[PDB]
Amino acid sequence: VKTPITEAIAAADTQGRFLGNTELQSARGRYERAAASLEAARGLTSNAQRLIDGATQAVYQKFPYTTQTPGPQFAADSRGKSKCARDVGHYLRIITYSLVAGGTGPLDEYLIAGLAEINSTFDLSPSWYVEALKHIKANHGLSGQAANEANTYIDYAINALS
Amino acid sequence: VKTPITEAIAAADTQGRFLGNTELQSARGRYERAAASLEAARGLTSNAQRLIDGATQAVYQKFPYTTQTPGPQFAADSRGKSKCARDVGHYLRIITYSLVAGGTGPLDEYLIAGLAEINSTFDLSPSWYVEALKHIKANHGLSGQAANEANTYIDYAINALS
Amino acid sequence: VKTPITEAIAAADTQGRFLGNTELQSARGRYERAAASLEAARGLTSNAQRLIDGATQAVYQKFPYTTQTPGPQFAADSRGKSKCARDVGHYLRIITYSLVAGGTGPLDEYLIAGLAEINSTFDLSPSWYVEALKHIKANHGLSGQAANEANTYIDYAINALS
Amino acid sequence: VKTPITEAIAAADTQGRFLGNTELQSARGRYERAAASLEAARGLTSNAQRLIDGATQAVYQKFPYTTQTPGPQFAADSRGKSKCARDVGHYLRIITYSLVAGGTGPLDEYLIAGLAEINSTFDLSPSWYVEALKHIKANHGLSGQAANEANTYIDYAINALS
Amino acid sequence: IVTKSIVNADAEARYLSPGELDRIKSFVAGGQQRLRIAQALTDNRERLVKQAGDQLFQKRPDVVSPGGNAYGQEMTATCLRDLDYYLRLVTYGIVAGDVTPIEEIGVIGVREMYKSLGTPIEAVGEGVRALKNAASTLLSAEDAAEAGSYFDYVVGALQ
Amino acid sequence: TLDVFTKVVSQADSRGEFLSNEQLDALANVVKEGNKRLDVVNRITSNASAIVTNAARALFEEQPQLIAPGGNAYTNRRMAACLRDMEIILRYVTYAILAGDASVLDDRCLNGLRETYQALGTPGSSVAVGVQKMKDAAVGIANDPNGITKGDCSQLISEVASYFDRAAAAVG
Amino acid sequence: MTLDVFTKVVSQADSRGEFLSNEQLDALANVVKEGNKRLDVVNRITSNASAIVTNAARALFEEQPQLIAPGGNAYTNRRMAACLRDMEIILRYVTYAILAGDASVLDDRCLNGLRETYQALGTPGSSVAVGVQKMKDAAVGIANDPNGITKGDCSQLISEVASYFDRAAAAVG
Amino acid sequence: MTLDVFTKVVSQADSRGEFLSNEQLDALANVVKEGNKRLDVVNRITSNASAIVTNAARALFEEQPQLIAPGGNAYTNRRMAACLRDMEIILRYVTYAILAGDASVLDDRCLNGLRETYQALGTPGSSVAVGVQKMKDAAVGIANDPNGITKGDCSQLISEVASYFDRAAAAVG
Amino acid sequence: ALPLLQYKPSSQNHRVTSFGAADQNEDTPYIYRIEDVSSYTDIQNIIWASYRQVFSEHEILKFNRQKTLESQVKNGSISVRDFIRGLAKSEAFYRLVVSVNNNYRLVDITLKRLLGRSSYNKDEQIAWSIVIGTKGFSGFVDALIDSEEYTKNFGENIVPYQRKRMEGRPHNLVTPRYGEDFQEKAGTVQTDWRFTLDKFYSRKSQEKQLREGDPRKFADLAASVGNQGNYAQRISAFDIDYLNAVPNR
Ligand SMILES: *[C@H](C)[C@H]1/C(=C/c2[nH]c(/C=C3N=C(/C=C4\NC(=O)C(CC)=C4C)C(C)=C\3CCC(=O)O)c(CCC(=O)O)c2C)NC(=O)[C@@H]1C
Ligand SMILES: *[C@H](C)[C@H]1/C(=C/c2[nH]c(/C=C3N=C(/C=C4\NC(=O)C(CC)=C4C)C(C)=C\3CCC(=O)O)c(CCC(=O)O)c2C)NC(=O)[C@@H]1C
Ligand SMILES: CCC1=C(C)/C(=C/C2=NC(=C\c3[nH]c(/C=C4\NC(=O)[C@H](C)[C@H]4CC)c(C)c3CCC(=O)O)/C(CCC(=O)O)=C2C)NC1=O
Ligand SMILES: CCC1=C(C)/C(=C/C2=NC(=C\c3[nH]c(/C=C4\NC(=O)[C@H](C)[C@H]4CC)c(C)c3CCC(=O)O)/C(CCC(=O)O)=C2C)NC1=O
Ligand SMILES: CCC1=C(C)/C(=C/C2=NC(=C\c3[nH]c(/C=C4\NC(=O)[C@H](C)[C@H]4CC)c(C)c3CCC(=O)O)/C(CCC(=O)O)=C2C)NC1=O
Ligand SMILES: CCC1=C(C)/C(=C/C2=NC(=C\c3[nH]c(/C=C4\NC(=O)[C@H](C)[C@H]4CC)c(C)c3CCC(=O)O)/C(CCC(=O)O)=C2C)NC1=O
Ligand SMILES: CCC1=C(C)/C(=C/C2=NC(=C\c3[nH]c(/C=C4\NC(=O)[C@H](C)[C@H]4CC)c(C)c3CCC(=O)O)/C(CCC(=O)O)=C2C)NC1=O
Ligand SMILES: CCC1=C(C)/C(=C/C2=NC(=C\c3[nH]c(/C=C4\NC(=O)[C@H](C)[C@H]4CC)c(C)c3CCC(=O)O)/C(CCC(=O)O)=C2C)NC1=O
Ligand SMILES: CCC1=C(C)/C(=C/C2=NC(=C\c3[nH]c(/C=C4\NC(=O)[C@H](C)[C@H]4CC)c(C)c3CCC(=O)O)/C(CCC(=O)O)=C2C)NC1=O
Ligand SMILES: CCC1=C(C)/C(=C/C2=NC(=C\c3[nH]c(/C=C4\NC(=O)[C@H](C)[C@H]4CC)c(C)c3CCC(=O)O)/C(CCC(=O)O)=C2C)NC1=O
Repeated sequence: VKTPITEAIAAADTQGRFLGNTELQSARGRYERAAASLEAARGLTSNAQRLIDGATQAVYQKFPYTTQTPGPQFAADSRGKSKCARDVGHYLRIITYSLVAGGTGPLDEYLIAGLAEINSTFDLSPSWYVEALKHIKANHGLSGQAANEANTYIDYAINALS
Repeated sequence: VKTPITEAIAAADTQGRFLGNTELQSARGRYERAAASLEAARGLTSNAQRLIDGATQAVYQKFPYTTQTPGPQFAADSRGKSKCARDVGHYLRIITYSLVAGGTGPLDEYLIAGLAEINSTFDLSPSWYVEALKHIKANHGLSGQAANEANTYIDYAINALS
Repeated sequence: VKTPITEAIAAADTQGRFLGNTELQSARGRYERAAASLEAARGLTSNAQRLIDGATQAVYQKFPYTTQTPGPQFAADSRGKSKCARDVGHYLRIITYSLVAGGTGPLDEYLIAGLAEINSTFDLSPSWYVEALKHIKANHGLSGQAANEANTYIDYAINALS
Repeated sequence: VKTPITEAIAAADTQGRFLGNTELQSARGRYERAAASLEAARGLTSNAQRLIDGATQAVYQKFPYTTQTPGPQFAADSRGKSKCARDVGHYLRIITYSLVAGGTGPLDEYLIAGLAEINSTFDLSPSWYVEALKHIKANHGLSGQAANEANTYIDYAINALS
Repeated sequence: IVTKSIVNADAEARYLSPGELDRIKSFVAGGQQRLRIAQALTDNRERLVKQAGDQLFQKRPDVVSPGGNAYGQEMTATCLRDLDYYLRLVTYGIVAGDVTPIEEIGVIGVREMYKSLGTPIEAVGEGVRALKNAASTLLSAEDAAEAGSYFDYVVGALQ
Repeated sequence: TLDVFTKVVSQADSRGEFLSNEQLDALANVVKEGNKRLDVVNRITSNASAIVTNAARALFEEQPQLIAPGGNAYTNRRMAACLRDMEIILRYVTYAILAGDASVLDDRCLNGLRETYQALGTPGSSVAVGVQKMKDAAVGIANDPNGITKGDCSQLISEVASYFDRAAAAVG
Repeated sequence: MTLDVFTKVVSQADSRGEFLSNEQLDALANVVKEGNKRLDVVNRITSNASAIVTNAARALFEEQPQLIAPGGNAYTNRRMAACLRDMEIILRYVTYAILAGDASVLDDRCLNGLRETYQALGTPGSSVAVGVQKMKDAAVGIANDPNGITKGDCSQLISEVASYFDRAAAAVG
Repeated sequence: MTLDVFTKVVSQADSRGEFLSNEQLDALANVVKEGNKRLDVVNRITSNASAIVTNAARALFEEQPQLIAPGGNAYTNRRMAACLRDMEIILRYVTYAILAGDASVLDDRCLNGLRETYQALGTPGSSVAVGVQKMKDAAVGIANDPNGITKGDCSQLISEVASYFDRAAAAVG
Repeated sequence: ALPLLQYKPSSQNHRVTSFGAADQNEDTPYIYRIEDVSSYTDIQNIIWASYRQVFSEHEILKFNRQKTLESQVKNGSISVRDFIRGLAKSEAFYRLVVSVNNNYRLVDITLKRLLGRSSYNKDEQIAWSIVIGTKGFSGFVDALIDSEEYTKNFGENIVPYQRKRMEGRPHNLVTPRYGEDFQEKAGTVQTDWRFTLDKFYSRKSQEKQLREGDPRKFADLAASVGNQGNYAQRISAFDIDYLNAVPNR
């Protein structure tokens, strides 16, 4: 699965050669940034419960019909709202997973793989989840270069949504 | 040709996706490494003429028969010694080329590609060139982390020789 | 493109043989079906203008927020409502096209090919168009076996939507 | 094996999609004619014993040397004439098989597959069997559209013979 | 020939004449042979241009003289490019049947242009005449009459 | 690929006799009962996408660890994997009702499916709890009294459900 | 591409973006009656499909006899069998054209790149269209048959059939 | 072929066969120094990659409105998804060019045979480069804009970021 | 031995995704798969359509068919990817294509038949033409079927076919088994009189028809010589300063 340490391996393995200095250099790059990436993981893990209920009530604001229309898919009764905090709470897990891995791999393999297939069948509009993630990237309270770090992977999930 | 910036491209191009944060990390690594690699290029370029004639007379020491045996291949007369400083002087060029590129690419494409084909036909024993490169890696006078930097690519040419 | 007369050809062409009685039988079936299918084409062409504005105001009922939210995709101002009757009016064209062709070919090539790509980019939820097509299949006023005929292709566009 | 119901399946299976109305239409066509094809099966089954000995003595007329020349390949003695009514009696079986199947499949799989290999080895000239089948298509006594239907498959075996 | 017939019947108040419809029918009937001539001239672009330019420099050495305009490799390359342009316009005119593509792309204001460029007109014209002779030698005989008569329009209109 | 028309040929070829008259009276009922079969298939394929998710509202709600972290339907391509081939059951069951014989069903869903389902690690028995939930919705749609002239489709209803039971037996 | 009479009157009607007019549906209604006659007619071509090809090969080679004589491109035995396979592929796609009712499936297979290979190989291209005309002389002789078919005017249909051979001869010669 | 700023100053230096000069290494030292900015520019483009394409498609089709109207080559739905499946491939390789720092990886994929297919298919070639310019107007607006970032002149990167779009528009038009 | 030179790939149809399965037309080929057996008609169709790609339909014949490899395919002992190697590395295919065509055109004809794509540029045909020469033809056919573009797109058990020819001529039809430069050697354009008429007025015959002498015979030699002369000197004649230009002694 996609990781800068893995991407050095799978490039050098398909050539059948050893680890050159060019694969070695890629590994070194992760460390400079991995020191600031683990700063972004603790910023999201400590503020996790504020961010989930901060998000799942922000999507109810912009889409008020989602709490009103009676459908299995919509979040009309409590069972949808129970599956609301599950789904949005699944996003902050994988975002924090792809932070400490350094690559988009866990985001690529757990979340966005086959997302167009599932949202068409269950009629979950992807405009809902992109509205929650814009709330997360503006309200995580992170600063410095770590604020850039979470901001890529959130925005990477945004582009894969649309 | 093989470069950590190129290796980020050819990995992301065969997948048909954009540049993720994982492709970017390899490029990021090069700048910190590349600051100490260009230190190693000036250390070899300034001491270039001392190192070539330091090497081509060191190989004559360990192999004294190479100046005595009369053959087109051997360096008996002046024409071999003229082609001596050409060949060993070609090595310090490509070593300095692979220093500033950061990868083994120019070393992989100019020097060692098809080297087993050429040394069998012209009967040039590869034990000669590995004896010159051991003289270079011990007598370049480089220090610090830059001394590690030239020491990989010299030793990478050694393993491809044997 | 997909047609029972075409499907007899492309089956017999890839085998490199003539038209057997098996290839021929499919064509024979179309004429009996095609006599009742052209009944369904005149039933939709004559009631075309009632059915479009019957549909594009039925989708505004179940989704009242689509006329209220200001967005390029949303039909808030008159521009969206101008593109409302264009899009829903495009559906009754291709449904009437696939009626007289006998196959799903024109429906497969003009309408549903790459529909998951376009609805993700422009954020057009496919739950909108399936609500208009349920209004069409219940309000075309068609009867008999011709009422079955339009009801397949409408429902075939429904399943390709979700 | 080749059948208009099968040909609808194998076309839709290689695309990986469901049964559209274009595969459905082909099935109906087979069923409708199939009412006149089973008329042709009873016309050949009831007149079966008249048609076999009507045929195997018609081929002896046009080829009188086949009962005279001494060779296993030829029908000189009674053992060839015993294998005469076997072989021509095998033809009316497969013709009646391909009648009720609606396709040329049982004719394609039981009779004509590899017929050029067998007639070259045993030196059975295919001009013999085509002379028997012309006697069958003119003396079955069938009338109407069933007369047309019975003939196609007889004439399809004729073209595969030559 | 359709544009010219339409604008000629446009100047009058009436429709297209039966004579003009016969002209359009005969032009359609000869159009496939004209496409064959265009095929040959397209595929012989290089050697026709080079032979015509070198025939020009054999006839007129004033342009490649050091007082002349086409002195030097770059200037003579632009000379051959001008001959290439005119051969391209000749192929357009052979295909269309009109000379309005030749005219409104390369004839209508060429005298004032080559006056301001310092280039002599007559040497351009002699080069297009060399193109006419070369393409006449390449093609079939009355086919070469067809090609060389459009070349003849270009030659007479340049001077 | 076999049929009702072609399988009564294929055993009749193996015995090498002409087709009997009571086999042709059997096939005459197949042509007579043929129109009903087409109608049943049409309603299944038009409600084909509506069946699969409505089976997926119960295939995952009844065994809820499957979706939950750890189960084999957990991540998103894994979830789209059991909708990619929940419909392939319907893609070949509808081929079986069209052909009228399950010999085209047993080469694709029944042949090597029980081998991959222990090679991958997926629960094989957790498929056939929901293919039964498809059959409960397939014969409900098929038996509808609306928009179709009344006729007896009992043979189709019971041996339509026999194709789902064959589809559940070779997975479980 | 594969087009029809049914699908081509859709495809231009899509390009103008209007509903199908009533006189186009009266045109297609004429076609349904015609189709039954065509199936009976097209079955006669395929049942006499192998009998046409050799009977055309009794004249395709007898009229230009150097072709099978030593030196011609139909001389050796795989070269002779090469021609027969191709000769029937004309009949394989002309019968597809009469079935579809429009020559748009004919022009992708026999008319598209056939005139390019026939100067790349070295075969006489004009010596094909002398015998495809000899196929048409035998094809419309069989289709226009008074035996075993209830008399119905098939002249309107026949004209379409004859032309497909003329399109099959024009793009080779 | 895939080249760089680091590898192209090797490749011409190999063709002349000399050691790398000190002012070439001072040139590359500025490339490493200006290197950090390059990574940032790519990051903002790829994070707003999907937002650029539709916002260019809100003007590529609104300015030439026959293209999606019946008859145009962006009319039907697969066709429409065809000029979003490769509107982004322009962005897929322009971002590869800014990463490598040299347009030699751009000219093998978007500039090599693209002008040949665009007259073989029938698509308007000039109607692409009206909207690739509309991508460049949105790409340098995002890359240039600074939010919560240290401010440094990005003119060298931006002027020659826009040079890659102008090369991407020249070989299509 | 030596790695492949890098060649530029031109933009063609098949480098593109073409999303979806339920959306493509009828005219995409039937993707015959040995895993789908169910009958012998599917078994015979898989063999016959695998001959279709390799021998372009007309040749399959009787003699060309290797009956033992088809004997094996029914058994399932050898994969279809192994089965195309038996047809391609067969001397019934060597006499038909490989001897007859050139190393530069063989790269073009075997990519359309085994990989189902035409070569991008001439540089791709130039690149593999070396791999033919040192490894042999079967060494190169081995390198095509081992290649990762084959296994990703077709796989181990799927007969080849033209990928994504939405608007293109079929590859067995647009390309013969030998081109025009070889046409005199395998074909019979020498003995057919229809072509010698075309040849009679051909520009190449006029170079042959001329007697010994004329410089038009050496006109092809004059284009290959090159070496054009320098122009006259820019410097004006008048300054020359001819009176002081002469050197004494
Ligand atoms: C027949 C009257 C003349 C003739 C035929 C002939 N052709 C070939 C070789 C080829 N024929 C084709 C033709 C087609 N390919 C297509 O895809 C289609 C449409 C579906 C057609 C009609 C092609 C591609 C070839 C090239 C090789 C191939 O078979 O795959 C031969 C063999 C010639 C040779 O092997 O050199 C012959 C004999 N030639 C004649 O002599 C007759 C005048
Ligand atoms: C250029 C068009 C715009 C711009 C850029 C800009 N960047 C910086 C500073 C930094 N940029 C980065 C980026 C990265 N470092 C990494 O390791 C990676 C992963 C490969 C990235 C993406 C960083 C880390 C720095 C400096 C260190 C830090 O931020 O922690 C500056 C100012 C600082 C500098 O010169 O480096 C600027 C100006 N700013 C604009 O306004 C332009 C539009
Ligand atoms: C680990 C990463 C991960 C996530 C996030 C995930 C989400 C996910 N949510 C689903 C359904 C759902 N998702 C929601 C959530 C919502 N719908 C609404 O109305 C609200 C707007 C919104 C929440 C804010 C609801 C209510 C369902 C049930 C819909 C149905 O049953 O049709 C489904 C399909 C059925 C299921 O198994 O429950 C998946 C796969 N799956 C994953 O593997
Ligand atoms: C750009 C990278 C590059 C290198 C380095 C290179 C070397 C190279 N050295 C060669 C020969 C030679 N190489 C040498 C060098 C030596 N022999 C000795 O006796 C000494 C021990 C030793 C020098 C220290 C000599 C003397 C010859 C000539 C031998 C002959 O002619 O047989 C040859 C074969 C003939 C030739 O063209 O001159 C090659 C290809 N070629 C390349 O392209
Ligand atoms: C021939 C078959 C065919 C159809 C049907 C089709 C639809 C289609 N509708 C579109 C946009 C649109 N579609 C709509 C329609 C709607 N949005 C709403 O708010 C309403 C709920 C709904 C109508 C009931 C609107 C308003 C736009 C413009 C949205 C935008 O510009 O972002 C677009 C993207 C931009 C375009 O070219 O105009 C396509 C491709 N394209 C096709 O080729
Ligand atoms: C189910 C379809 C089917 C058919 C029809 C069939 C025919 C068939 N007929 C054969 C021989 C034969 N076929 C004939 C028939 C004839 N020879 C004559 O002289 C007459 C002209 C003509 C009959 C009208 C004879 C006499 C033999 C025996 C020849 C021998 O033993 O050499 C053989 C080879 C030996 C054998 O097993 O008996 C086969 C395979 N096999 C099949 O599987
Ligand atoms: C399609 C219609 C068309 C024509 C005819 C045309 C001519 C043309 N000739 C030019 C120059 C030139 N043209 C010539 C021409 C000649 N040398 C001679 O003595 C001969 C008489 C003549 C060769 C026919 C020369 C020598 C120059 C270079 C003059 C300069 O650079 O100042 C230039 C300026 C440089 C350039 O853009 O190439 C133009 C535009 N352009 C057009 O678009
Ligand atoms: C709810 C239980 C039930 C079913 C299932 C049912 C079906 C049904 N379909 C019928 C007819 C039919 N059904 C079809 C259907 C089709 N033909 C085709 O070729 C198309 C592909 C396909 C539509 C897509 C046709 C063509 C008929 C002809 C008779 C009629 O118009 O009803 C009839 C007429 C009476 C009869 O057959 O005895 C019945 C009974 N009736 C019932 O009571
Ligand atoms: C696909 C399998 C199939 C075939 C082959 C088929 C043919 C077919 N041709 C028919 C009629 C006919 N077919 C012809 C054809 C002709 N008469 C002439 O004298 C002309 C020379 C020739 C046309 C060139 C005619 C005249 C009729 C009269 C009845 C009608 O108009 O359909 C009919 C009417 C119903 C019947 O005969 O029972 C059938 C069945 N039907 C099928 O289901
Ligand atoms: C990596 C380099 C590369 C490119 C660019 C490429 C393009 C490419 N564009 C295609 C089609 C197409 N391309 C378009 C594009 C457009 N329509 C418009 O109105 C716009 C002006 C324009 C896009 C901005 C359309 C509509 C089609 C489908 C045309 C048809 O099917 O008739 C096709 C045929 C179908 C397919 O996508 O496989 C290819 C191969 N292939 C390549 O390998």
